[PDB]
This record gives sequence, structure tokens and C-alpha cells, in this order.
Amino acid sequence: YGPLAFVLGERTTRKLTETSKVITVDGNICSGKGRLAREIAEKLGLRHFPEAGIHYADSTTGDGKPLDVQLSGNCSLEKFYDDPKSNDGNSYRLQSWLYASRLLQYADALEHLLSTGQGVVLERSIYSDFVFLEAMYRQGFIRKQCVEHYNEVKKVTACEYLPPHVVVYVDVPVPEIQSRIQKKGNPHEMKITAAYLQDIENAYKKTFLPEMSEKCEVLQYSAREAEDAEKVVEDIEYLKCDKGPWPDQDDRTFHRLRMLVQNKLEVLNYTTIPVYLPEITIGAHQSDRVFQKFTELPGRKYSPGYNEDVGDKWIWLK
Amino acid sequence: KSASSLLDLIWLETILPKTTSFIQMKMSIMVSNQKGLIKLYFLSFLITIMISMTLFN
Amino acid sequence: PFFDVQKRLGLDLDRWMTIQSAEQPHKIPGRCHAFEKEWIECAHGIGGIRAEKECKIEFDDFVECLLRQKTMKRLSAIKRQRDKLIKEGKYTPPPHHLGKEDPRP
Amino acid sequence: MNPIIYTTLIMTVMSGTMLVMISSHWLLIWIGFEMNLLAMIPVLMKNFNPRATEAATKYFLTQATASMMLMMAIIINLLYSGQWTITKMFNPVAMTMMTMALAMKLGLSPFHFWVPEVTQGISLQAGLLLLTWQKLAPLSVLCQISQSINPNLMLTMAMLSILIGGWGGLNQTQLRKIMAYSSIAHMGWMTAVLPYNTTMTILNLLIYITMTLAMFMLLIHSSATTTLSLSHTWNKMPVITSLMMVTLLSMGGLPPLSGFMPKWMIIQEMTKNESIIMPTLMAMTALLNLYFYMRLAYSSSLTMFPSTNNMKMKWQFEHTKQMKLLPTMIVLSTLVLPMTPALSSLN
Amino acid sequence: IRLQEDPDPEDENLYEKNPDSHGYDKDPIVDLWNMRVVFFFGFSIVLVLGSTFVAYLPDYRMQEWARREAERLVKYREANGLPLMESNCFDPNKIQLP
Amino acid sequence: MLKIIIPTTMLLPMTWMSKHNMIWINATVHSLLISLISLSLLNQLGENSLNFSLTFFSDSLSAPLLVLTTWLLPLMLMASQSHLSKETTTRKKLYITMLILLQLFLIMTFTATELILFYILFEATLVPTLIIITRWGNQTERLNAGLYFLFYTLAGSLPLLVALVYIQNTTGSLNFLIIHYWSHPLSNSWSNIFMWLACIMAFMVKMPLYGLHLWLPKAHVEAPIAGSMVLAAVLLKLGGYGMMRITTILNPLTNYMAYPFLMLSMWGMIMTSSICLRQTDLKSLIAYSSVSHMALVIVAIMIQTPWSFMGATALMIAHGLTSSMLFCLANTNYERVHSRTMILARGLQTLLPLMATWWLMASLTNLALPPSINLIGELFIITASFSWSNITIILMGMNMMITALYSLYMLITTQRGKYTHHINNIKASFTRENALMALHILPLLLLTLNPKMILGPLY
Amino acid sequence: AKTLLHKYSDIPEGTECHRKAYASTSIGGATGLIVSAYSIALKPPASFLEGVARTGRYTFTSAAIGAIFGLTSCISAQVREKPDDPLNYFIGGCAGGLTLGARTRSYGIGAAACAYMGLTAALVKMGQLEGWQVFAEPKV
Amino acid sequence: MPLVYMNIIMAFAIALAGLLMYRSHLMSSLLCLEGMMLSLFIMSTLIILNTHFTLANMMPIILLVFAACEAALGLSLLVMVSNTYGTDYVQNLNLLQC
Amino acid sequence: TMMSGRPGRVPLQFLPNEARSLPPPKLTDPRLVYMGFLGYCSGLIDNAIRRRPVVSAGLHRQLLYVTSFVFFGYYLLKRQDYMYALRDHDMFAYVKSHPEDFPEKDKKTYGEILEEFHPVR
Amino acid sequence: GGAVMYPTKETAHWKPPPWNDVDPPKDTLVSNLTLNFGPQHPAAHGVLRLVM
Repeated sequence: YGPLAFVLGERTTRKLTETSKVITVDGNICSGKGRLAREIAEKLGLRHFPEAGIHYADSTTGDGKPLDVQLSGNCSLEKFYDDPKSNDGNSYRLQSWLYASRLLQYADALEHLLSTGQGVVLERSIYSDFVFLEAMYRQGFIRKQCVEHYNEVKKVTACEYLPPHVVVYVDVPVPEIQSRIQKKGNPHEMKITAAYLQDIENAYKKTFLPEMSEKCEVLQYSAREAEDAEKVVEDIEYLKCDKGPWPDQDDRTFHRLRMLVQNKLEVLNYTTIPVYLPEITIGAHQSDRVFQKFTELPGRKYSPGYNEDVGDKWIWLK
Repeated sequence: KSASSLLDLIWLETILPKTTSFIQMKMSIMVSNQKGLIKLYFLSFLITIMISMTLFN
Repeated sequence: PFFDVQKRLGLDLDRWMTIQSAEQPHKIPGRCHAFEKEWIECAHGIGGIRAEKECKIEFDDFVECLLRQKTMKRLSAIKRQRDKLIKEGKYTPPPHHLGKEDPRP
Repeated sequence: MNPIIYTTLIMTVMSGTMLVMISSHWLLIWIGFEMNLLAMIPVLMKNFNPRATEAATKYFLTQATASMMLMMAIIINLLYSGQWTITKMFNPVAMTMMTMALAMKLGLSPFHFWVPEVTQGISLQAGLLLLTWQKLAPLSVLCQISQSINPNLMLTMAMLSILIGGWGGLNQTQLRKIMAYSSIAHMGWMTAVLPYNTTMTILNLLIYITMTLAMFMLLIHSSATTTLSLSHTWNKMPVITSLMMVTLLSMGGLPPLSGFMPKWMIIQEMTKNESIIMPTLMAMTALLNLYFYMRLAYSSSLTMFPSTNNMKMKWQFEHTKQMKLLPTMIVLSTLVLPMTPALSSLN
Repeated sequence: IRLQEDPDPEDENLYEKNPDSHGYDKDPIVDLWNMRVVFFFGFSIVLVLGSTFVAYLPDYRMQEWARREAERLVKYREANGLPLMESNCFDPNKIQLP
Repeated sequence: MLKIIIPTTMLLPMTWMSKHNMIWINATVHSLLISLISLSLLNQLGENSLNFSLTFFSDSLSAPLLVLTTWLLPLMLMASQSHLSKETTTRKKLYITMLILLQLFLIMTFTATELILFYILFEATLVPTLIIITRWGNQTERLNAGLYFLFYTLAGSLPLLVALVYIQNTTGSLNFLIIHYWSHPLSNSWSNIFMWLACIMAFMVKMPLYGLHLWLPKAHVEAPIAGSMVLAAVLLKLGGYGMMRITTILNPLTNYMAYPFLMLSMWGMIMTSSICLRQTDLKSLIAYSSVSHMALVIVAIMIQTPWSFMGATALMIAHGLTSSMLFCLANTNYERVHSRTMILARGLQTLLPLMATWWLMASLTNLALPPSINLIGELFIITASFSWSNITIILMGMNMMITALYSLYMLITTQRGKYTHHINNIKASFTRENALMALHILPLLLLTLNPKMILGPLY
Repeated sequence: AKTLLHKYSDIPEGTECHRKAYASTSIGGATGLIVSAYSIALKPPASFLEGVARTGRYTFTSAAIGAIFGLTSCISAQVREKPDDPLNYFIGGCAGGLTLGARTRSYGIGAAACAYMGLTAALVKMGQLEGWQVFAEPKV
Repeated sequence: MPLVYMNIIMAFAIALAGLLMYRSHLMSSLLCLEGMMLSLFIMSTLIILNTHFTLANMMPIILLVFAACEAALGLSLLVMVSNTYGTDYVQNLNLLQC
Repeated sequence: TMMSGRPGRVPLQFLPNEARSLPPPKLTDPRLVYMGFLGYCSGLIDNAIRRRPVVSAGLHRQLLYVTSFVFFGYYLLKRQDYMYALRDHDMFAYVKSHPEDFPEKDKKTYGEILEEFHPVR
Repeated sequence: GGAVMYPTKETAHWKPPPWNDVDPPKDTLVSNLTLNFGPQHPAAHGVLRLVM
């Protein structure tokens, strides 16, 4: 797809239909939002994107298998759970990497929607990722400069994307979440404190949900309410479509958005803004070594299709 | 003292390399005043036009 | 880079208005058609360097026709001398120059 | 902007330049300039920003003033000659006014002030067009009237352009402003040989166009507009920054790279006309341009700067947009010195 | 200030992995062959054969030729009474002095 | 002459298409073979130069320098194998290609028949050198050093370009043969004076004249070992070769215009030798010694007597070899102690015995010990200058005394005394380093048996 | 422009030192007025009086430099009896540079200006004697 | 030349000086542009009529057409500045420096 | 502008018909080989930029680069040779038609000319 | 980094341009016209003050 396709006649407004919507199922840690998102995707027929983790980009690029931590992410959620005030900047590095992963995820979702026409059901979004960062800052895990860098990066990337038509939020309370975590099994998750979850909920209910309600509809369900997929699906099928700036979109802005989301490097252009925060600033020697290690991975040396080691052939005529 | 510091590391360098680079830096600061106002360099254009008409006839 | 596509393809896009001696509607001649014709025919093919110095009399006549600077200077001198003579009473304008004789048809 | 509308505007800019380079009537040259400005302003403002609007307004004001002065010069030449053809202008005052107007259009100093601002305001895509294609028409007009050009005024403008371009380039950290000042210096270099030999001006224009196309396309391929942002490109794509270093060395005028061709031929032609002080001063002043190019080469490839953690994700993806002319422009701007005797084809 | 690798330890002695090292690379076989190549093509060829080639280089400087010509000229000058070396590099009869 | 140019070019695809375990081996093999082939250029005629074609020629001045370059390339590879061992394959290939391009450019400078082609290539030599100095240098001063060097050279050389083009326009040709046969005297007008300067200052910057020498210490200290090797062995002799080539069209104005440069060099030799007496950095001491040695070549060229030119050529070859070996020894010491401070590591005569002998022999050659070619060149230049003026002998003798003093002081400070206690990383010297020193020394000692080869075209 | 140039050059070297100095002063004053106008245009003064003061300072500096250069060159030509020696112009240029340093009240500026100005004035004198063309007419 | 030519050239010069000397508003600069265009129209028209260059009587109309095209360009740029800054003041155009 | 205003010059014509009287550049010309080398380097840089095997990937693309560069270089060299031949022809004709401006000089041998000797002491 | 390579006291106060060159929009909101469609108006039935 390119300017030629738009000129020749390929317009996205034709592809958009009743169920051509992007749905973000939000919620606090271990709120069961994933099952609700999957059930919404199954019944509405939309495509389901599992929440973007550290190795989400590894799934879309290459073999779809996660790479090493040294190469893909240089951060650990388990380390953040164990030591959230580490001097390695692992907390903010993980937060920035997760924001970048969700930015790529949103781009892939919008692309899929604008090309195939099928709707998308995402778990949380770049618009909801700031909740974790604000919780970390309130807990004191990250300093003010990290928050400033995150805001600077976000204000340059999120503006070029349309907010989701529907925002489904699960509202499992903090003590129930604590009980689920202490029964989940993962000791690292068990290491999560109470004020962290409380601040996550505070951010969700003070900034995200009101601001999202300013743009579009925001469906809300408790633990019991979210367990009825038919009830949640019926609400989506009868929401007022006026909500969201998507009706204010023509083929021009749609062409711009489709051009943007197809170029992943253009999507992630401002993720690597040259702000030299000690928490994310990788040194020259380490950068060189890690890049050389990445280049030596099978299939990661040349462009996709020209790596003879991974079975690609006809390269002389390709 | 008289050679190693005084001439080589000080005067020889001060006479040619250091002085020239400093002059170039000052001229760079002057030229790139970082103002960006049309009201100024359009007046400069007027002055230039008048001067060219006077000199080159 | 004067890419002379007009002379190559034979098209005439703007050479019809370059001079006043070219063809004009209803054959309305230019005020200095003769002088420009002489200047152009003199300086045709000999090059600009030669044309500046060789066909200089023709160009001077053309400029004089166009601007009449020297003719105006002569007329101004005549007018000034006539005014000076009238001030001293050394001259008397003729009746045909005083609006006393009927001009010929 | 609709792609059809953008293509029509680009074709209108090109048609204006071709009208300037094709007509034999002064009125049509002025018409081509007007069409170029009319179709260039929205191209400058393709991406709507306050900086883009400011750049468009400044460019429009400068080009409008230049076009008014050019038309006044044309009218005076008609008054004193009764001629519209592009030939030996017959009035010195009209010649001076036209020279000032054309220098303002080219950006020759002291009409250089708008170039760094308009270039910085617009994107790289528009900056490339502004610094490469917008120099064709005024240079062609100057080459057609080189006989009537007062050599003193043109030489003073060229020398001032080189000096000011070098001095301005030293204090700049924005890549677009560095490119604008380098363009000013190279325009001075081109206009230095206009009264002597126009084919050398054409050769310098071609070499500069190739070098600037290569540099701007590399910047687009790196999506870098500052030294710090360009520094990160060593980690993701070392080939791009190495080619950028080579092209910067070429722009400095260092042999055996292609950038030595225009300066060498210009010095030759100016020494053939017994001018020895002016080419020497120009060669010495080119060292400032060479200085800021070298500083950029250090920050980009010769030395490695600290990257950011998020470049790990960018490592996985490959560039989608493909500029087919970039390798050819890089090669022609670096390894064409063994081919100078091809100068005759430009005659 | 940055997440950077600790300075690598000072260059590991190649004697550690292979006590016979000859310097050069790390692989013992390529070390041996690099040493053989360097010593051979440096001493046995371009040094020995080079010095012999430059020692028996044919006399194109014409030193022996010049000496023989000088001997013949001296014989002619002394036998015939000529004053050995003249005082003019060119014959005055062909000089049109102002 | 293409018998040497074509293999030098073919070195590049060879190294680029060679396995990562064979770049150094192949490079060394074929650089040594190229040097062996270029040895055939030493068969110079007595009077006429070897005119291979319209573009390339070689006389008894060009041939020794060509052989020196073709011989020095393998030495540079061997010296640079060590520190460039953990680098990636692509960057190692890039470094090798930079060295090859430098060698090719040097060959085409020393063989060029046209002054403008000579200028083009002799300024083209800057790019590989600058890159080598600013990319693979170890310190943070490598960036300033590269700028100083580059800008000193360019500010010297651009007026040379202007003057060469002016001469082409006026005389009709820049070919060395034609410009030598169709030579004409220069008048004492200011225009001729400034043409003389424009032609002279470019090479005066290259072989560092006292006052324009500030770039040499920075360049030689901050650059890697191979870069310092070329800069000291060939890139300084470029200026001397250019001056000896161009002085043909600069007479008789030289007689009167050489006084400032003659005095500058004859005092700068003493000044720089005294500076060497009080240096704390080994590489800086070697660089200032190089300045002092090149002052003699400058004097010899500016005097324009046959003995002066012979001494200049001999000194150029000898000094190139000696300075390259000294830089290699300093590089070994640095790679051992990771510091260039002379007083840091002491008593190396007891830990590295053979390296001590190499240091001793290199210092003896540096101080012009008979019958080394260093002394041959120095004595020829001294005799020429004494014939020029008897007063010169005072400065010449003082310079010789101070050179011996600082060379033996370096030998005593480095390879003598009590060993540094805390230093424990001094391992036994490798076969590679000893072979490098042997390849530096043996041609130098052998040249004393056939000094006629490096005595220049005036022998 | 060329009127002042021929008002200065037509005066023979080492003759009419007062008139030569006056012509050099006029040239310097014109240059200073040009510089003042450009400075006012590019770097606007806060008040009209401030602009007048800036113009006066620049004009006085330039005119003093020109007057000192002319007087020094003519006096050197008179005393040394060598009208065609560039050393006279070198001394005049160094004197002008010293006056520039005095006006700016900086010894380093004074010394640097003396050196560069003296060199440039000597170059100008050499070009006048030999016939060097800064702006060469197209001849090919 | 006749005095009317002098007056029209002086009017063009005055309009050019006015355009080059901004005060506050961008509207007045466009006014000076239109004034210069009008002066050029009058000059060209007088020249064509006086010399009876019949075929060139269409030149002033083309000049006027492109004049009001430039005026429309200026007006559109003016509205964008006002939309982006609230006033058409020329001082708001300050982001781009040097 | 020299050759631009030559009589009979047809505008926008790359090779005039009179150029055919000159020998075409040989297909083994070193300049043509250098044009092919430039094309090959362009192909290598194209491979390098797109992150594919530099020396093996896309043989057809590199072949096209070389062919186009050689083709345009051949035509460019032919035009250059034609223009230099035109320059020499015009110079010779002008010299022949202006004998006064280019007079033969008296040929004095060095035995007759007095060139001053400047000693080197 | 920064606006210029050799900043001065005046220039040091000036910050680098935005990363995407999008200058933050100004808050100089355009004021409306509070026309008084007052009582006297014929369409206001004589006793209606309409502040629009």
C-alpha cells in the first residue's frame, strides 16, 4: 500500500463496517481482563491481541519466538517486582520498553483494522500505559525526570493515532486483587505491595477513565459483571457510534494513518529520542556489543528473505 | 620552559591555530545571531540595495 | 541553460512578442518599426560582441526614437532661448504660431 | 494533502522552472518564477506546523520582493531598449536591479538570511526541493545574461556568500541549518565563475545537486534532523552514517572525491583570467565548511555516541521506504573525479 | 550516568590459551601459519633474494662505462699532448656571444 | 608502473572476500610480494629517469620511496594486528583497506609525471590518514589531532594548487620532464615571491618546519601505531620529495628567499632536540626527534647542492625506518603497560632482553652512528651546509650532541634501571614484535653496504 | 565609491600627507557608516539616541583607523624617501590596528589587528605596484 | 525621460521601501506588495502605449493576473498566521532563527 | 559561453550528425571500464543500504546497474570527444584565418640566446 | 546538543526545537463578540435583552 493505491481507488472507508472498531479491555493487575477481552473477540468476531509484553516485538518480527533479555528489552518485570528501587533503572527502562511494545501493538492493530477491516480487541493501550508509570512515580520507584521523558515521548507518538471506540474497564477492587495475586502462585507478583495497586486504581479512575469518557463511551463492569460475555457484547452492539473521533475521519486522514502504521520504524521514530537519562542511556561499548550480538542471530543479519543460514534461497536472483 | 612550554605549547599555537579558530568562532557567533526576524534582515536588504546602487551605479 | 525547445520543435511560444517589428494584428506598425528593423537586420548573425560596436549607429537611432531624449533636449533649448528672447523683446512670434492664421486641412 | 494534488503541485513547480529555462521572453520568465512560488508555498506547508507556516511566509515575502525587483528591471530594460528577449541587457541600472533580484532568489548573501530559517522550518522532503530544484531557474537566468553582469557585484556577492556560509555553518547543530549554510557557500562558489565561464557554473551546480540529494536522502533514510539524533544512527545502520561521512568529505572538497572537481575547475578558470587573489581566498574560506562537515563526521561515524535502550526494538525492523536513486547519487558525488574531461559535454 | 559494560580486562596474554603463541591471532594453527608466512616472505624471500637482486643489479648507472671512457680519454689527451680536461663544456666556435 | 599499482588495487577485493581468519595472513603475504616486485624499480639509469608511460615515471628519488612504502605496509599490518584483534571483521577489513588506499595513493604520488596529479594524490593521502587517526585512536585527543593535521596540511596546500594551475596556464604544461627542460629563471618581483611561497609552504607544512610543526606531535601521539608509522616514514618524506621536485622552477629566487626557512630549520633542530631532552611522553619525544631530523632535510633542500640532495634522500630513507621502528617499540611498551609515560615503566632491560637490544640498535641509528645511512645523510648535509657557510657547523654539532643525548636518555630511562615493582603484566615479547623489529632493522643495516641505492638521482 | 578611491590614490605617495590622511579618513568614515547602518538593521538599538551613539562610535573608530593609516604611511614614505616600499603600508596598517585596539581597549585585539592589518596593507601596496586584480575583468 | 516616468519609478521605490520596512502587521506588507505591482502595471502600460507596441498591450493584464495571484497567496498565509497566533503581527514569526 | 552560440548548432541535440566523422570510443576504453566500475559500486551500495548480501544478492540488479552506466558512459564519452574535436577544429581554423595574431617567431638556438647564469654558492 | 554549537548568554535561554517540530499550540484564545440584541431592537419585542 502507498500513495499509488490511494490514487488508484483503494479507500479504507469502504472496508469499515459495523464491527470495524478497536476495543481496549483495561483493568488493574490480575483483574481478569484477558478472559473478558478474549470472550469479546470470540463473539464480536474481532481479532484479539494479547497484552504486549517485553517480547511482543519478537513475536511480530522474525520467528515469533522471544529473544534474549540482553537483546530484546534489557529489562525484567520480575526484577522490578523484586527490587522496584534498583539503581540500574530497570523500573523505568521496563516501563519505556512496555510503552514502545504497546505503541507497536496499537500500530499493528490499526493496520489490521484499516487493511482487513476486522475489528480489534486489545488488552489496555498506550493511552492506559501511563497508569503504571504514575504508580511507579507515586511509590517513588522512578524519579521526576523519567516521568518527563515518558511524557515527552508519549506526546509525540500517541497524537498520530485514533483513540479506541470502546473502553471496557474491569473494576476488581484492591483487596480482591491482592487475594488473587496471593493465590495466583507467582512469588514475584506476590511481592507487589498494596500502595502500588491502590495508585494504579487511583490513576485509572482519576485520569484515564474520565479522559476516555470525554472522548468516547467507557463501559465499566465489576468482577461479577465482567463474567457475562453476552452482557458485555450486547452493550458494545448498542453503543452510540457518535462517540470517538472516528466518524470525523475521511479517506485522507485514513490514508495518512495507514501510511504511518505500515512503517514500523516510522512508528517507533520518536521512541529513541536523544534524551540522555541514565536509566535508559546505553553506553557506546555496550551498544556496539549488543548490536553485534543481535546481528549474529539466525536471520537477523540481512533483511528478511536474504538470510541464507535460515533456508532463504535464490538470493543471487532475489 | 623557554622552548617546550613557551614556544610550542603556548605562543606558536596562540599565533596561528588558536587565534584563527577564535576569530572564526566570533564571526560564526556574529553571523548566526539566532534572531530570525524579517523586520531586521529586510531592512538589511534595503540597505544592501541602496549600497549596491550607489557603488556599482 | 537556455534549452531552446522552440527552435528545435519549430514551435513559436513567445517569439511573436519579443520585438515590435514582428507581425501585429491588423498590421499596426510600431512607433519605431523602421529603426528596430534596421537594427535587427544590421545585427543579424554577427554575434552580440560585434553587434554592440558595429551596429551601434542603428541602435543609437533606435534608442533616440524610443525615448527622444536628444530631441527633447533640443526642443527644451529652443523653448528656453525663445523665452529668454521674449523676456528681452528681441523676438516676436509669428501670427501662425500665435493662433492667428487658419491651419491647413 | 491528497497525493494527486501533491503531484500536481510538484509538476507545477517543475513546469515553472522549465518555463524559466525554456522561454525567450522576459515576461514568460517572470511568469515561470511566479508559478514556481505559487506551487512551492503549499509544498513548503505540506505538513502543517507553525514553523512550516512561518517558513512559508518568509519564503513568500522574500521571493515576492525578488520577483517585483526582477519585473521592475525587465520594465526598465524594455523602456531603454524596447526589447523583451533574454539578451545583453541595455541598461546598467536595470542590470543591477535584476542582479539583486536574482541573488535574492538564489539566496546569495547578503540576501542569505531567509535560507537557514526556511530550510529549518520545512521538512527534509521540502528542504531537498528548496535547496536543489529551486536553484535551477535563477542560475539559468544568470547564465543567459552573464555577459551583461557587472563582474564586481557578482564577485562580491559570491565571496560574501562563501564567507557567510562558512561562518554560519560553524555555530549550527541542526542538520537542516548546516545544509542551508553549505548551500549558501556552494551558491557563492557557483556564482564566482558566472562572468568567466558558465559551463563551470553548470558543472558545480550538477555536483552540488548530486551531493545535496545524497545528503538529504541519507537524512530521510535516517529520519534525523539534529546531530544528537543522527548520532544514534551508527547503532541501527552503520552503513548510512559511513556513507554520510564519505559524502561530507566530498562536500568539503577533498580529493580524490568528486567535490574537488568544481573547486578545481573554478580555480582553473579564474586563474586563466588573471584572478589569483579571489580563488585563493575562496579556497582558504572553504576550510570552514570542511570544518563543520568534519565535526558532523565525528559525531556521526568517526566517533560513536551513546544510544538509547529502545533502539533494540528498532533493530528488528527493516526500512520500508526505498529511495532508488540514493546509491547512484552517492556514487556520482564521491567517485566521479577520474571523469572530469567529461566537462566538454556541458558545453 | 549510563548503562555501559565494565572496562574489559587488559588484553589476555595469548600464552594463556597456547603457551606457543607467536603473537598474531588466537587460533594456534593460524598463529603458526601466520608466523611461517611472515618469516618466510619477510626474511627468506624479500630480504635474502631482495638483497641479492639489488646487489647483482646490472650497471645501468654506467659507472664502469664512465670509468672506461675516462681511461680512453686520458690516454688520448696525454699521448697526443692535449691538456686533459678542457675549460669549456661547449665549443666556443658554436657560441654567438652578443 | 602498473605492475605495482594493479596488485595494490587487487589487495582490496582480496581482503574483502577473504575469510575472517585470513585477512592478516593474505594481506601480509601479498604486501610482501608487492614489495618484492617493487624492488625491481631500483634499477635506475645514470642520467635519464624511467619513463614507463605518459602518466607515471620513476627516478633514483622516487624508487627508494616506493620501495619504502611497499615494505612499510606489511610492517604496519604486523604492528596493527595486536590491538585490532577484538574488533569486528568488517572494521578490520576497513582498516586494512584504509592502509591499502594510503599505500596506493603514496605510490601514485611518487610515480606521477604531472604536478597536478601529484597534488591530487598527495592531498588524497589525507583522507585515509585522518580516518585512521580519528577512528582507531585510543585517546579523546584524536579528534583535535586529526583537525590540526588536516587543517595545517590544507592551509599549506591550497595555495600550492592555485600556483600549480597558474603555472599550467602560463607555461602550458605541468609535466615534470617538460617543466625541467623548459625551465626559466624567476624575477625578484613580488608576484614571483608569492608564487615561490605558494609552491614552498605546502611542502614546508608536510615535513614540519619549526613553527608549522605543532600538528606532528598531536598526530603521532593520538594516532594508532600503523598511522604513526606512515606519518613518520612516508607522509613526512612526501613534503621533501615535493620540494626537491618543485625547486627546479623556483630558481634563482630561492637563493634569496631560503634565508627565513634555513634559519627557522637550523634553530628548530636545536629547539626540538632540547624539547626531546625534556619530554615525558615517549611518542611525543619520538615526534619531536622526527621534527629535528626533518629540519636537516629542509636545510639540505633549501641549499640546493648535489651533496645536500644526496644527504636529504639518504636521511629521508634512514629517518623513516628509524622513526617507524621507534614508534613500534613505544607501541609495544604501551600495549604492555597501557600508558605512554616514559618514567612509568623502568628497568625493562632485565625483563625483555631482546627488546632492549632492539631499543639500543634503534637509538644508535637515531643518533647517526657510523656507518649507518643516517650518518651518511647527516654528514652529507653537514658538509653541504659547511660549504654554504662555515658558521653552520656550530649548530650542526650542537644538534648532533643533543640528539645523542636525548636518544641515550630515552634508552636509559626505558631500558635500564630498577624494574617497576607494581607492574606485573609485562609478558615475554611475542615472535611478531621481534620479527617486526628485525624487519625494521635488517634493511636499514643492509643499505649501508649499498648506499648508492638511496643516495638520490644526483649520485 | 570610486570617487573617494581616486581622491586618495591620485595623491602621490609621500606627498600632501594632510590631504592623503583626509582622504583615508573619509574612506574609513564611509566604511564605518556602512557598518553602523548594517549593525542598526541587524541588531536594533533600543533608542534613537543609542543608535546615534553606536553610529558615532563605529564611524569614529573607522575614521581614526583610516586617518592614522594614511598619516603613518605618508610620514614613512616622506622620512624613508621610499614611496614604493610596502613596509610603509605595513607600518600604517599596524598603526591602524593599534588604534583599533585602543578604541576597543584591549591589548590582544590591538596586537592582532596590527599584525593582520599591516599584512593586508602591505599586500594592497604590492598589488598596486605589480598590478594584481582583485576583480579581474573576464578575459579568458 | 518624461517626468511621469520619474514619478512612477519613485512610487515603485517608495512602495519597495515600505515593504522592506515592516512595522507590526503583515497586512501592510501585502499592501506594499500590491502597490509595487500597481506601479509596475502603470509603468509598463505607459511604455507600451507610448511606443505603440500593439501586441504587447496584453502584458499589463498578465502582470495584474499574477499580481492578484500573489495577493491571494499572501492573504492565505496571513489567515494561517492569524489562526496559529491570533494576530497578524510580524513579530510572531520568530520560531525560525538565524 | 563559448560553444553555446556556434553557428549551425541544433538545440537539444546530444550528438550532431557531424560527430559521426570521428572514431567512436572503443568498447574496451578505460573510461568506459571506469563507468562500469561506478555502476558496480552503485549496485554494491544498493545492496548494502537494503541490508542484503553485498557481493551476491541481486545479480540482475547489479547487471542492470553496470549496463546502464556503460551505455550512458559510452554516449557521454562520444559527446565529449565530439566537443573536444570541435574545440580543436575551431582553434585551428581561427589560427589559420588570423595569421597576424599568431606570427612565427625567429628561431634562435641556445648558442645565440643569452640566458643569465645564476650561481649556487 | 542544544540550539547552537557555541551558545552565549542571550542564546542559552533559548531551548531546542520540538522533536517533531510541532510547536505547542498557543492558548491565545480568540474572544467572541458579545453583541447586545437589546430591548430597543425591533426583533426583540421591545423588552428583551439578548446578550449573545
